[PDB]
Amino acid sequence: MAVQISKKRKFVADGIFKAELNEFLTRELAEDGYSGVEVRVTPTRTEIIILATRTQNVLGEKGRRIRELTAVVQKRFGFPEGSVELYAEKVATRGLCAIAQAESLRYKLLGGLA
Amino acid sequence: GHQQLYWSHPRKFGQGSRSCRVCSNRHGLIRKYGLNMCRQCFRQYAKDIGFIKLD
Amino acid sequence: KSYTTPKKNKHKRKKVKLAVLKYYKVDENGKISRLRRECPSDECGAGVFMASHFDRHYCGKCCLTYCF
Amino acid sequence: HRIRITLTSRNVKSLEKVCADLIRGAKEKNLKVKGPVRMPTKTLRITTRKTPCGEGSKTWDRFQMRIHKRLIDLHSPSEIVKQITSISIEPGVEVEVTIA
Amino acid sequence: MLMPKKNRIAIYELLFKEGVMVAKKDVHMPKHPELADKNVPNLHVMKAMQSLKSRGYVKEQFAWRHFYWYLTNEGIQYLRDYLHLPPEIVPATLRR
RNA sequence: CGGAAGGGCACCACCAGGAGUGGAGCCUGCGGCUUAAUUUGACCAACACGGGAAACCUCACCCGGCCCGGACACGGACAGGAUUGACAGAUUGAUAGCUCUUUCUCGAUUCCGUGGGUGGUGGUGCAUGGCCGUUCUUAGUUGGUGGAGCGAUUUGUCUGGUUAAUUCCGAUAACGAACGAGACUCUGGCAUGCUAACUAGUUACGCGACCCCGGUCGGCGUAACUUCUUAGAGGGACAAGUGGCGUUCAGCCACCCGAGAUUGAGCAAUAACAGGUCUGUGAUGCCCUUAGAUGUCCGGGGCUGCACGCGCGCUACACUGACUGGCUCAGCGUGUGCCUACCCUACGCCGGCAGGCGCGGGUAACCCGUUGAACCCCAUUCGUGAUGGGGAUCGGGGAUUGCAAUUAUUCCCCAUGAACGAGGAAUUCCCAGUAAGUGCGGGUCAUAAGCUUGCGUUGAUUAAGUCCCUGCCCUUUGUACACA
Ligand SMILES: [Mg+2]
Ligand SMILES: [Mg+2]
Ligand SMILES: [Mg+2]
Ligand SMILES: [Mg+2]
Ligand SMILES: [Mg+2]
Ligand SMILES: [Mg+2]
Ligand SMILES: [Mg+2]
Ligand SMILES: [Mg+2]
Ligand SMILES: [Mg+2]
Ligand SMILES: [Mg+2]
Ligand SMILES: [Mg+2]
Ligand SMILES: [Mg+2]
Ligand SMILES: [Mg+2]
Ligand SMILES: [Mg+2]
Ligand SMILES: [Zn+2]
Ligand SMILES: [Zn+2]
Repeated sequence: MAVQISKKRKFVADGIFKAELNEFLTRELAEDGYSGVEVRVTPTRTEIIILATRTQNVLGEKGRRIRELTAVVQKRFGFPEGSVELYAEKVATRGLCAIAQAESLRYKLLGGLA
Repeated sequence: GHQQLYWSHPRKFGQGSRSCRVCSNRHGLIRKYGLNMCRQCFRQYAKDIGFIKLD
Repeated sequence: KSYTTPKKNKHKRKKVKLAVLKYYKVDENGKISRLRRECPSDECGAGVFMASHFDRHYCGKCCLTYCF
Repeated sequence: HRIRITLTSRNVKSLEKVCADLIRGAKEKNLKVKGPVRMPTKTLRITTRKTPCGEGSKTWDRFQMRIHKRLIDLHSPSEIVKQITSISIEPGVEVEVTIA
Repeated sequence: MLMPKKNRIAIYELLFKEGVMVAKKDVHMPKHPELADKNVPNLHVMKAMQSLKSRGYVKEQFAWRHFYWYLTNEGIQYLRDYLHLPPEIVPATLRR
């Protein structure tokens, strides 16, 4: 690499990247029961896995919202066009995932029930 | 020329140069290892980054 | 909070009625004569005229001053 | 010819699995390979106050991140190197390839 | 905001060719990084897309220093009418 | 809960000690004074704390000046202009057309009033969340079944022994359990057994240099290996064995063999506080300002101001010392940044000096660097003198960084040469590679540690106990308290 950044700060930068992506999707997909993100980093290919519950809801109609999310990620982080691909997965037995149930409990709390 | 001196003061160093990438705060920051984040944010995102209190 | 010096009122830039008509001169025939000068600069080459002050001409687009 | 592949990882178990898989692949192809060396671990240590404000007893945290780097030397054509490296890779390990 | 007509057209055309556009929450930016062919300062970008959100055309999200704007169909038709475009053309977020 | 009683624990308590503090100067923080502000929170569990070592920014306070960065909706104002900018000349602090005369411009974005917003390190931590601190890192807590009681509840959760531990044994209307502790993870120890290594080495081999066959080389290359180095799977210690105390149970002492016969840290909980953070935030309710701004930007001041008191620290009060030369040994780490404009340094010249000038190495077990650190060790000078201890105050000069040092950023030289003769009342921390002495990394950084977080070197006396003091926990008792 021309920049040839050192590994000590390369790992830290990657971790900050994961935290920033995690919080961004937490704000975006709160209604969708978002639970976490797995990033599969490879040379020339970057597959990012979004673990949620309502995968159809988070995919949207004809994948419009996942498309614009891919464009958002590419523009914000400066990745080459087409290098990143977002995939949506459904977590089996989502009751055991605290984050998803916490989001559901938060939405139930704001709903108005006791 | 308002734009000639609206932000003409040099921001090449000092606390007002570097700011938290999450809070836009200029206090309790860490520039070591290129964190560029406040201590509160670092504690909040330590697990996400990879820092774990092994010892 | 109370003040002692009166506030500095904003500059009210006055309007001019048909200011375009003051650049040329009216003739009955199909000919054109230009009264004031025109800026020979690059960006404003042959369309933007210059100011006509009491002692010098000026163009604000490129900050060109022609003193006498 | 004298290819050298560098693997940096945060998890010891994953990195050892990856290096073991690569050397086993070299053994299957019957290629002369140097033993897996271990660079000294890099421990990025950060100490911060627990309290967001300044009150309370002075209590400090110890957040450390461990990075392990292992490199392997092999004697094979670059096409063989690309074939071996393109498969059986854990996502958490960063891979570097050097010809010299 | 005294946004020049050229900058407004540039913002609209980029928003119409790419359905989303990001911008850091930083007024003290010389020019926008995503589009640098023309000046179009980041302040103008922020205020223009703030206006689009205000009149119910675009949707805003925030991640620690940046805004993300998502253009709905009602904003698509408004942008098409403003730029004098046919209904056939669609932004990159619609077609495959 | 007690201003009652009995047990238990704790070097944030004591015994014996060690090093200190409080005694002097200085750095820093708090109160007070003063001031346009010398803003603010905190006042065991505030006081070198807000990672708060502030010339600019940070800054929230004050002295003055710009911008709207007042979206959107509604009614006017007109392509026979809505209205932005503008060097001259005055004014200012700045070439802010911010303002006053004078006109050229920009091209429906605007502007004028009204709803509606919007911003705020503004108030409210006595509304909050989260985090953190404290009780308390002591050891406490809760079901199931089963006995007692009409019931709320109680026994289990205990008379004693033992343990760092409600940790266990053991009597027992209790038996089985769960959280905690423990366990666990990381860390240091040692393995000539395993895996490996030209980004680490070792042993030999061959040259090169030097001294009287041999000796040295971090001088150069190569035949084996991982003992030394780095890092992976395992092993290894368990009160295992012996002699004693102890119902012969738990457990404790001494010892042989043994790398160890108590390495340190992390997480640490049914609960409570009206402890702190609204100044960490695009986490936030309400209130307030919102254009003559509590929003933002610019110039300057202040956060350091000094009759005084207090706290955390540095330097020392000297002969086990100071000064001058010689010799000699480490590990923790970091090092060219998204915006970001700022890296760590070998080498050769100039110069006493900080420092300046040139080509090189390093995104790193690769270069600084075998990190030639100090203490300490060796040899002279000083001779009990506030003395060559001491470096406060202060003058002159020389450099670095920064847009900018004045209230002297920091560094260097000459010189001036204060108190302090081991410190009262009172009081702090500690028990093994411990304290203490000493130096070195990271945080803050354009410039920078007299703080803190870690590391390395030398490295001890006391002591294997207690409730005397101080706290704090359990039990008994009392209650007219139960927002206790
Ligand atoms: Mg700050
Ligand atoms: Mg104790
Ligand atoms: Mg003070
Ligand atoms: Mg005071
Ligand atoms: Mg500032
Ligand atoms: Mg402030
Ligand atoms: Mg503004
Ligand atoms: Mg109203
Ligand atoms: Mg918000
Ligand atoms: Mg402002
Ligand atoms: Mg003296
Ligand atoms: Mg002086
Ligand atoms: Mg005391
Ligand atoms: Mg009574
Ligand atoms: Zn932050
Ligand atoms: Zn002109």
